[PDB]
Amino acid sequence: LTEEQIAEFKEAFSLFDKDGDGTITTKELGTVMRSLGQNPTEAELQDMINEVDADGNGTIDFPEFLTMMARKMKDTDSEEEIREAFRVFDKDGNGYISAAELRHVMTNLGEKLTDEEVDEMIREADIDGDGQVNYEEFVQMMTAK
Amino acid sequence: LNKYQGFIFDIVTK
Ligand SMILES: [Ca+2]
Ligand SMILES: [Ca+2]
Ligand SMILES: [Ca+2]
Ligand SMILES: [Ca+2]
Repeated sequence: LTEEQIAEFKEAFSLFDKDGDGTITTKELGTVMRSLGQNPTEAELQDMINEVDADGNGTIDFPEFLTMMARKMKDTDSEEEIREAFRVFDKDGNGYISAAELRHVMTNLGEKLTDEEVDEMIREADIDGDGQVNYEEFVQMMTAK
Repeated sequence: LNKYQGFIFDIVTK
């Protein structure tokens, strides 16, 4: 995480940590959201806290806030990159990569596959057997560790 | 909610 990022996250934390004690509680989170409209319930509030409280100690600290903000930024970044990667293949933008599309993409990028190898590449990813690669199928390819 | 409010509320609702 850059200084820039941390500093944005510092401000975001401050907004919720009304008293500045380094910790965000449910009362605090209510008071702030009410200072701003919102009107949520002690149910809603307890959950929001639990979803982020890694150590279970009952409130959110900056380290835990930071982990949550990092994950969400990384998650979104990945999603947007994978969508972009998909468009490099899905030439006509219809949501499916056909064998024909893959083959011509291969030629454009200066790669060298035979037609049977193009088919292997489609089959590899084609979880549902329709003979094409949709977006979720593609994600598994780009996610492979 | 407008986007400004939405951006704030998502910090903790997302
Ligand atoms: Ca506090
Ligand atoms: Ca905690
Ligand atoms: Ca297509
Ligand atoms: Ca498929």
